[PDB]
Amino acid sequence: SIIAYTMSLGAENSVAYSNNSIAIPTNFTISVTTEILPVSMTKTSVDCTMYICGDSTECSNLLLQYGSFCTQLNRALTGIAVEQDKNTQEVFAQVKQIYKTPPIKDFGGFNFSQILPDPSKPSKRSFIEDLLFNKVTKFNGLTVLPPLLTDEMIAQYTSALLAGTITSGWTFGAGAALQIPFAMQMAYRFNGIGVTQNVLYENQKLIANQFNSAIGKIQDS
Amino acid sequence: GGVSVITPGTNTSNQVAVLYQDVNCTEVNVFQTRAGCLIGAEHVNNSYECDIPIGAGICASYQTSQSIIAYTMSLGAENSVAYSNNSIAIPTNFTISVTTEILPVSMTKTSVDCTM
Amino acid sequence: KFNGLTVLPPLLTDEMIAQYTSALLAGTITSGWT
Amino acid sequence: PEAEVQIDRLITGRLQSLQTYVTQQLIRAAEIRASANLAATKMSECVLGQSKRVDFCGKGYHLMSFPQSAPHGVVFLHVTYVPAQEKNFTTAPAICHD
Amino acid sequence: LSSTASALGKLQDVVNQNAQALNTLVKQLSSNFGAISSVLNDILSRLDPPEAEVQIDRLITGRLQSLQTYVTQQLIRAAEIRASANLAATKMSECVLGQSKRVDFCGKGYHLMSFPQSAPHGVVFLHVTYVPAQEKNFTTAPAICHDGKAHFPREGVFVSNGTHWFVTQRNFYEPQIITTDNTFVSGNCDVVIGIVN
Amino acid sequence: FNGLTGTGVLTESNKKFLPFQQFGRDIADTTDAVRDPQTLEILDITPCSF
Ligand SMILES: *[C@@H]1O[C@H](CO)[C@@H](O[C@@H]2O[C@H](CO)[C@@H](O)[C@H](O)[C@H]2NC(C)=O)[C@H](O)[C@H]1NC(C)=O
Ligand SMILES: *[C@@H]1O[C@H](CO)[C@@H](O[C@@H]2O[C@H](CO)[C@@H](O)[C@H](O)[C@H]2NC(C)=O)[C@H](O)[C@H]1NC(C)=O
Ligand SMILES: *[C@@H]1O[C@H](CO)[C@@H](O[C@@H]2O[C@H](CO)[C@@H](O)[C@H](O)[C@H]2NC(C)=O)[C@H](O)[C@H]1NC(C)=O
Ligand SMILES: *[C@@H]1O[C@H](CO)[C@@H](O[C@@H]2O[C@H](CO)[C@@H](O)[C@H](O)[C@H]2NC(C)=O)[C@H](O)[C@H]1NC(C)=O
Repeated sequence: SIIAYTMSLGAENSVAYSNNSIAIPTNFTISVTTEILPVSMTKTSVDCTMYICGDSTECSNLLLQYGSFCTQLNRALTGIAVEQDKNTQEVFAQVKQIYKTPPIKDFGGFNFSQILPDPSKPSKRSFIEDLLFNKVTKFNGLTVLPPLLTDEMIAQYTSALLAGTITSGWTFGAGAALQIPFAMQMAYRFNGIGVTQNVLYENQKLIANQFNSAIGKIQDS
Repeated sequence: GGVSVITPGTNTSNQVAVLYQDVNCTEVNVFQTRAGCLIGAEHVNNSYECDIPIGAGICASYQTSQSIIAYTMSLGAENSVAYSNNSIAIPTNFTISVTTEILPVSMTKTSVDCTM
Repeated sequence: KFNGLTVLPPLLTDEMIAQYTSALLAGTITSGWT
Repeated sequence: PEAEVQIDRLITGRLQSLQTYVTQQLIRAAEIRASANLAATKMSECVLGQSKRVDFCGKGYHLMSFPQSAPHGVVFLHVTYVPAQEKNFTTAPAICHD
Repeated sequence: LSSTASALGKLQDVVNQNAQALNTLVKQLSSNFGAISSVLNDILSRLDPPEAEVQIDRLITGRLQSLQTYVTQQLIRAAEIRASANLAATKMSECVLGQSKRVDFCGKGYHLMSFPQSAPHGVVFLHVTYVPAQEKNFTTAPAICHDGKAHFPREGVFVSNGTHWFVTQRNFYEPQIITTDNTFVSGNCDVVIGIVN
Repeated sequence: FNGLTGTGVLTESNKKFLPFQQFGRDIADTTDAVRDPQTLEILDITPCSF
């Protein structure tokens, strides 16, 4: 039955603070977190004259009395459509050169197949990307304008950034992509957060299994 | 179909290309785009950097005599990194460069007396 | 114009803006990030 | 003359409909632009390079950012460092040998 | 800057948008708005005040609607300008005032410092950046076993020309003879994967 | 002038007026300048400073 209750503030944990005691983790886990942001809204252009007048000369004469009122609204709608294309171009095109991953996956066993686009599909998009596309679902002068960047292009832009991160690490963002072994790139990430590189190499097999499981969990979610 | 005119700068050229939105060329230099029928532009197989955005992955540039042309816009040069398990690339030489970023802090202040 | 439409001058003059930019620029050149 | 007066009442409502539609679209576009700017900042500081900002890209310590194409959207998958097992140890700020 | 006005074009575009809004108000005055004459004075001169007011009421409704649309456009433009100003303030604080560790926050490459330049209704930042000019490929090892004990470099990574092994920083190539002081010893070679001797 | 009443400072106007032209009008439809009916002398119309 529907019930009325004070909403919970979350479980309460008391930290065992001590002057002479510290807690340092003996074991760690690797997890993937998903954040989704809408880059652009669907572009729509509406003709004010067609909406206001149903092919009527008398209505058009009255619209002439309104004058610039009809023109400013149409101009604003055209500007919104241009803005959406500009926003899409800026976020997706952050890489100067399109990058493709090498055919041999010598990455230390860290699978990247499900994040990589599928060649067999007529449009090359990742299986994870296909799931995202699947989940998302007139005569009055109202029209819909297609984006300047096609969905396949958008997938190719994400693939180029993805390939640069997987093979060149952070070098592609700074400048020309520089090849680096993936295991060494993972050690650099640990060095960036301050965890020792040796710990990553010792637990590299565990990290690869955790990373593959986390990617699989994201697809299931 | 809405008539969109693809025009280069008037000083540069007087040539114009007409695009009709969401209509076939029959309703109205022949090309068909998702945005609509394209006239005044000749399709080119070669891909070039976008100069004017027709839309739907199609862009128009003035190229050779020069005429407006319709082409799929380039996605940038394609480069394959030579990834290797035992090989790394470390720069032997570097360069110092200055980059310019411009942002408008404020817009011109305008006050209008509604009564006047 | 004469319809009651007016443009208001900014509180900070262009020369004052140049003096501000210069102060930040001089601090970066001589004192670094301090 | 009579028909035009009735048409004028419809025109005022129809013009108002376009004005309201444009205003709502502009407000939605501004919110979308802010989200796009945040997405661009995340792509630059997470997919392109490691981010030292705390919780900028997911809970835990972000290592790398992955972007997946979405309709009118961008998806970032961030590898993060989370402790699995934690133990308590006696600690000293400083230690004296000599 | 001299060759292209496109860089200052966005600042000019903001000024043009303000000018266009003022021009739109001027166009509105020309519009009849259903009145016999667009000019208020023309209606007043040819009609009695009670009669003139009805024609004025139609002009007022159109003029008030135009002012509301103009105010809304200015408010939306001001909100966009305020967001740009907030970004500019963030850039000045984390680039001009101090070095930024954020990637591509101030230009492509590794930002070192930024210089502020005055612009009309705008701010310009010049950021010095570190970009690799020449890059070479070297054989690399995650760890090296001097006596069967894995060694990991405290700073930089192992590189090999094909005759000798050296330790150098990732950012720039500065080959150095490997030393026990240079590389800490942790773990064992068998646990490490891809390790060399 | 010509059945139109306006309040403004009256000064001679540099802009030439063709014989057919009797008035100069802004896009806003406000009359920037008028030519006197009694004598054909070009006068600039400037609204009193506000
Ligand atoms: C990616 O995942 C595949 C499948 O799990 C891995 O291939 C497996 O490797 C283990 C260990 O050698 C074998 O026992 C399995 O039989 C393999 N399965 C298949 C289907 O080949 C692969 O090593 C992982 N890493 C890569 C190459 O990306
Ligand atoms: C450290 O934590 C990880 C992650 O919890 C442990 O790995 C798990 O091991 C169990 C038992 O074999 C499996 O059922 C889980 O699926 C593993 N998780 C993953 C994703 O790796 C690891 O065993 C722990 N190590 C220690 C020291 O206890
Ligand atoms: C590289 O050096 C290591 C360490 O000396 C070698 O590993 C040893 O291999 C022998 C023979 O299998 C074992 O008896 C030792 O116990 C190993 N030591 C350890 C724990 O690392 C390794 O075999 C050498 N590799 C090459 C190619 O010479
Ligand atoms: C592997 O490194 C050795 C480092 O000694 C290189 O030998 C040096 O080469 C430079 C450049 O010709 C000379 O100036 C040094 O005098 C050489 N040193 C010695 C000890 O001979 C060797 O050429 C390198 N091999 C490659 C392929 O670069």
